[PDB]
Amino acid sequence: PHRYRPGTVALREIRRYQKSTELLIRKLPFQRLVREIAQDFKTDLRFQSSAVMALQEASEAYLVALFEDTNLCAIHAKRVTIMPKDIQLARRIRGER
Amino acid sequence: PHRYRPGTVALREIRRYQKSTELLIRKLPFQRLVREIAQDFKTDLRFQSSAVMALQEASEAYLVALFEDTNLCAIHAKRVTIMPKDIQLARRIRGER
Amino acid sequence: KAKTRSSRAGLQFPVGRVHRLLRKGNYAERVGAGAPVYLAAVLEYLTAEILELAGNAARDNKKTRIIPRHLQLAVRNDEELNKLLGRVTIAQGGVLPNIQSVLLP
Amino acid sequence: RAKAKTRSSRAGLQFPVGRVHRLLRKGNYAERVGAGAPVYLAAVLEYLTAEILELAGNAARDNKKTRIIPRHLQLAVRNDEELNKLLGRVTIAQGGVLPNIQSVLLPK
Amino acid sequence: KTRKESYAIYVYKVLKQVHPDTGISSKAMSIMNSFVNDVFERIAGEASRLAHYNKRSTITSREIQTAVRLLLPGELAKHAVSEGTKAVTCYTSAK
Amino acid sequence: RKTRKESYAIYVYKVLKQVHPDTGISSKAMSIMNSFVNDVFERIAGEASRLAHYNKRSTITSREIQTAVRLLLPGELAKHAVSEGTKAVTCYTS
Amino acid sequence: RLKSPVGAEPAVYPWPLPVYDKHHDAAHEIIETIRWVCEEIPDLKLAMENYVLIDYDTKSFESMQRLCDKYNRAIDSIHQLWKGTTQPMKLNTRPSTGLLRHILQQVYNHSVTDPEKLNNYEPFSPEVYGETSFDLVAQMIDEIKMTDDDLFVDLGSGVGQVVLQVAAATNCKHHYGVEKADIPAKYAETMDREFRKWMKWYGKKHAEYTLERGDFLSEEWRERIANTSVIFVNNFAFGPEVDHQLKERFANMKEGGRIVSSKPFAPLNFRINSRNLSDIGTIMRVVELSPLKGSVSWTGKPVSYYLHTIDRTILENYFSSLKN
Amino acid sequence: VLRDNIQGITKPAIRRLARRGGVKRISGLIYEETRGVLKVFLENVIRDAVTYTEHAKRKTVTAMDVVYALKRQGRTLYGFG
Amino acid sequence: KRHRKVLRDNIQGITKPAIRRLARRGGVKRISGLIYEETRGVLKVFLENVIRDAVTYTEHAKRKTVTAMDVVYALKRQGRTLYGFG
Amino acid sequence: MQIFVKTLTGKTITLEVEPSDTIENVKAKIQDKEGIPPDQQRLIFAGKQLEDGRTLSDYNIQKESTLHLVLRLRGC
DNA sequence: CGAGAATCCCGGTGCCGAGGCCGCTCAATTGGTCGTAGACAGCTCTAGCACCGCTTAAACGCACGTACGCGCTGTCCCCCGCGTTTTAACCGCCAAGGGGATTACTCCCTAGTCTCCAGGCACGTGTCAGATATATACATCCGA
DNA sequence: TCGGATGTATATATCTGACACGTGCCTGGAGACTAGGGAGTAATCCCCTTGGCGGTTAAAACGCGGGGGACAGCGCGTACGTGCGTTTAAGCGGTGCTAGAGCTGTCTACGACCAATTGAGCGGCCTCGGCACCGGGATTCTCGA
Ligand SMILES: Nc1ncnc2c1ncn2[C@@H]1O[C@H](CSCC[C@H](N)C(=O)O)[C@@H](O)[C@H]1O
Repeated sequence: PHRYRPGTVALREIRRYQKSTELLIRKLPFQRLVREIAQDFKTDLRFQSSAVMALQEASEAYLVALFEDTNLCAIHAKRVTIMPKDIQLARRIRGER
Repeated sequence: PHRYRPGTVALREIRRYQKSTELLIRKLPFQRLVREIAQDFKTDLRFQSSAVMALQEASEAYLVALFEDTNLCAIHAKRVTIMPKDIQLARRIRGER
Repeated sequence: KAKTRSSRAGLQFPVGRVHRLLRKGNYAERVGAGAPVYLAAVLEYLTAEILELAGNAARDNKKTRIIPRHLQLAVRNDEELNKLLGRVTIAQGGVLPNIQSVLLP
Repeated sequence: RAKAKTRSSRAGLQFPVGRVHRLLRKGNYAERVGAGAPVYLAAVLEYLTAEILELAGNAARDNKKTRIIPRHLQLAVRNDEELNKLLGRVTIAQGGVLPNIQSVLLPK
Repeated sequence: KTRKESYAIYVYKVLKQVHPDTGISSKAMSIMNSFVNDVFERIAGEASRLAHYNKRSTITSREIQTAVRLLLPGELAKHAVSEGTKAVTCYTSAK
Repeated sequence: RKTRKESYAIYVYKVLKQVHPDTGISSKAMSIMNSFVNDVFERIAGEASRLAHYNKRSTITSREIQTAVRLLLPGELAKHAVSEGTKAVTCYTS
Repeated sequence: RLKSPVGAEPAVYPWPLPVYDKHHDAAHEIIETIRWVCEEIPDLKLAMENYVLIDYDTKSFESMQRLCDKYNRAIDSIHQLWKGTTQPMKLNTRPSTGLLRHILQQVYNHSVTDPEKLNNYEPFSPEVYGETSFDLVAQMIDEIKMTDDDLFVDLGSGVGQVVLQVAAATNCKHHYGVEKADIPAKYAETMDREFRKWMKWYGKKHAEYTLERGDFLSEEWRERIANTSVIFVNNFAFGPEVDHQLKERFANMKEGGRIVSSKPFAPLNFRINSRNLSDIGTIMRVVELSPLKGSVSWTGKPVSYYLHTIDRTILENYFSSLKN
Repeated sequence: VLRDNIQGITKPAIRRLARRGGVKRISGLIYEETRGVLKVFLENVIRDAVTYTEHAKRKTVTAMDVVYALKRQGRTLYGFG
Repeated sequence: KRHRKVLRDNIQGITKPAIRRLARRGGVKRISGLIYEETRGVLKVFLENVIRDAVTYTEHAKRKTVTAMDVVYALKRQGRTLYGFG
Repeated sequence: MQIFVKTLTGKTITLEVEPSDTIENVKAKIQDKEGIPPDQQRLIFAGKQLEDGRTLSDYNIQKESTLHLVLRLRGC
């Protein structure tokens, strides 16, 4: 019944995700999401799969930068765990909305 | 020996400074500072006093926006008082440096 | 022969001056027909929105003369123009009168 | 009746003077385009490309690789001091991020 | 003796169209002047980038419309779209 | 048969070989570098255009490119890039 | 009237003393000169504690006559020490550190007599009249053992007080210097002639130098750059035309050219490829020299001059890699 | 027409992005908050990209339109033109 | 009086209550002491960023003078646009 | 006939040379067995740069004249 | 610290993009002209620029004192780690199909030239909205 | 919870000097006509995109101890407020003043523009080799001891 303590299984594969970097997002449900949220702006929008992969890369890096600054928010709050008030804080300071 | 509690003399004149808004920065030592820090980039830089007043307005609003987001940092840290780690946090999240 | 092509489009912002800046601005080879007309119309509508928001603060402060404080409160107290002009700064006005939650004893 | 030289060799360089000059004309940037301007601009791109591929090949040899993949460009950007400040508003696909561990999350 | 072509009288006329019984300080006039040049240059550069991005050489009203729908927040953008639509319609009917 | 689209690929090849003799590039990274150089090109072109607008010219020269380089690049990056342009325009001059 | 210690011509002074400013003008200067005479061989502090006190009224010609006559009696006492069976003085000995700092400040006062028209100069060109303290130059001299062969070049000498510091410091044969802006070149001639008279008045050796009023574009300076190893100019406000031209001048030089710069010609961590064969950082080692480092200069941050030192072993090991 | 696809962004996927960003421990509301933020960001970009594609009078979304919308976002993703 | 027109110490000119004055503008109930030095450093770096740009504008316009237009265009390239001067 | 070059790497290079060989011929040979671009390769022959219009025997370069690899840098 | 749990690396196997080479444009490049754009003399004039009187608000320190920061302590609860059980992910295959690049082929829209012209911008004006002195009610705080 | 006592808007005489309104003029802005070339459309043709079937399966979803962070308060000392002398430098407002910024008259470099001329540069064809991948085995934490 060997089981690691928490934080281990965090930091190992934090290392693997920071090194092995491909998409880390299942692009078929992602692509169905993009097709749905684009369908409401205009019906019958053909894509390029290259364009949807570009969207995946952009959203990936966007949420990762948001996560990093949000992690800085939680560290500055002296909290190991991230709560979504950190996210709202970071989006307020960056001035998205 | 009438003396207010702290927080009063904060919030009154927080109201006055948010309403009565002119420069709130002594423009002659400010102007000597600007002349000094511009002198190192190039000697003998004549100004326009309008330009230096524009610098005062810009730096005023810049530091005030920094202060507001820094205050949000301290509130999110559940701290009433602002420490300069809040400033470093806010400049990191805004991505100045 | 006074013509005033903005009023010939029913407007207030100049057709010839905006067309001059488009020809000077190197924005394309040629300037289209309705392009400075539509441009001046959108400018006039946005400026009307701004001054409509400025006159409200003029009412608020018993002032018959619009000031930078009026402009500041007009821009910041908007929702969408605040989003448009968040990276935009106005001198001489100040900020919103804004007190946070946990500072009031 | 002389033979045609080339302006990049006339500049003693590697980047296309003619293509940059064509894009400056077709870019609608000014009415007219100076002579030394696309030369200078091709040099600026030459220095930037050389500087980024220096660090790209550095990261590639650090991973002992020959075909430079986007990972090494990503690391070349965000590991350099001035380049990241240049390219803070810049996102590069297929690279992921730096090895970035917040030390307070590390255990004892 | 020189010319610094401000847009002050335009602000005068629009202010008398929307709030006729109030004035303006010249400081506020310069603020609005910088505002108008900002909005102009942003929409103009947006349309110029659009003209290069679609391989064409003549920025027209549809291009400015796309530039507005890009650059402004959306509901006010649709308002300004309708305003300029009716205005260009008035330019066509009274050419 | 395809239409001769522009790219920077042979010049990235020349730069890549002249910095490292036996180093390659992935084609994704090739398109990245092409987009990068087009980005930097558009930035410097727009800034020189705004400068010529701000000083009322018609012909952007290498003076304006130098100034926009000095405006846009951070620090020692600019300090070397202007010298690269100096050498290159000097070589092109004669 | 203050003599050289070998009984030579006295440094004659006017009454009133030459007023340059209010903060540390020439009244305090003569007094500190004889405070360095107290820092010399001590046969005068016995009289300097007496009535040359810090308390004295402004424009004390009484303290001036006291100071001059006590110094004349001190030189007469050193002469009564000398004139027996004793040699007077070794000539070629050098001034010490703070002594030479006083000497350079002394040449600055007694030569630079109009900083105002020195401030009133022309627009953007390498005419930027920014100077360097005694101390970074002194530490740089400590960093670079300038021999009788390793001379110094200041193309764009300004007023060349740095060159005088190098001359009075090292064991060099000669030094170079040239200048383009007219008012500081005329005042540099004043600095030259006065400082030579000053080192006469101290009886101590200063090394040779050539300060000029001219340019660097000529092939004469190409040849002289190829001759002389150790080179510095405060190049920070010159523009990359001039600086790259000077790189091209430095290309033809000998190995180990201990060349200091202010703004560097190459990064401190420079690496070679095949592109930079035309460039200049390949054939040199680019290292940072130590600043003041307590430096409320022009810059509130320290100054941090930068040494370049010629080394083509980088490029020859690059040739070994080209074999590889 | 489609549905449920914002929850198609999965709890492991947000977890994988978090473990890339350096997140040690996640809270529960992080998932729905991140989905909402992603949805707002994607609407802002995709509306612009659709505006480009319709302005080209085309029906097919290119990579370049996404590139131009990200250029409006001050982000400017490479790899595509 | 006088010598070379050199300014050497003016960071204190952003004074202790003026920083406090701007913090009360920002709506701060209570301020630590290190905010003073930190804010002086931050403003100094920000002014370096703007003033390099404005000086560069002056050098390209080949003047000796800092106009308001230089400052406005400098802040325009900062991505923090200021109005009221052009 | 065979001459030499004392490099600043100290490589006493074997030079397959003949009096019929030019200066550029030896420069290309140094490019061959050294990898060095011959744009710069001054060789100290009694304090003279050798020029490709002449040959080895035009300078009458004696065999075992151990020259010196000088780099008149013509990236330039 | 020792069994486990990954993990680094070594080496063998194959593979599909890079990449060198092949043909064939058309865009660079030479060589001309031809207008014209900023470049430099050269000039007015105004606007920072010291300076100082001279008052003066305000900063600076300082005894107090107090609200806060935070180390700490239970506590609790909720995410984490790995396990078992689904489930579309994903990879390839077939097949249409419409949509985006192309040629072709006019067409009509704007650049440009010329000419009138009127309205925008110094310029100068009155002039009156508000700034400020002086008194006057009042949301809030000290505290019993 | 409200007496004392505050600096808090409200109100009103008295400047005043910034701000709305003629003005005049001239100088950039509005029509007539060309033309030619960007651009709109007719046609089409290939080609990438969508959609579906099927096979595998990694990967996602519940769940369940458990253990580590969140979090509530405390208390204690600390630093940060505050009125107040003091003290200190700052602003307002006079002076000249001059250095630098804006306008003008060439004008000559000096780059748009067209036309030979062709060769660098791109579409496409093997190819093969760095890398993808897999499999084995040495190497390295680890977490309950
Ligand atoms: N090419 C050149 N030839 C001669 N002098 C030059 C020059 N380029 C610039 N200068 C001069 O170099 C001087 C530098 S000012 C340096 C001051 C002094 N050397 C010091 O630092 O202590 C300027 O006055 C300028 O006139």
